[PDB]
Amino acid sequence: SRLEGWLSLPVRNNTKKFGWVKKYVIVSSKKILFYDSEQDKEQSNPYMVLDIDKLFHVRPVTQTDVYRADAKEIPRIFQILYANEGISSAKNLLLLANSTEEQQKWVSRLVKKIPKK
Repeated sequence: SRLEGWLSLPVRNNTKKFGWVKKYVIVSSKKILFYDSEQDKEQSNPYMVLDIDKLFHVRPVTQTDVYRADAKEIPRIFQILYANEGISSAKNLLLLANSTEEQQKWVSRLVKKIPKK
């Protein structure tokens, strides 16, 4: 197996605000997969997929990343930058970890898998 589990992503529960939602994220060898449930995974229905090699840099977030969030959640949330169109446009992905340790593993593992570390 490899880096996999449930990470929280900013979801619009109201309309403009963005809370969290545990989605099944699984970083495959030199690849990143995103799912919403096991039923979708077994059916080969990847909600999202990113290229590890495309990643520019993976590092933890800070209080500046979110305001409504919690100072305790900040250290449990990491950000992953990846090229979407070119370079400067490269977007990022915010993922919250139920435990700080998870953020250290997810980031360290997913980043370690990156070729341009």
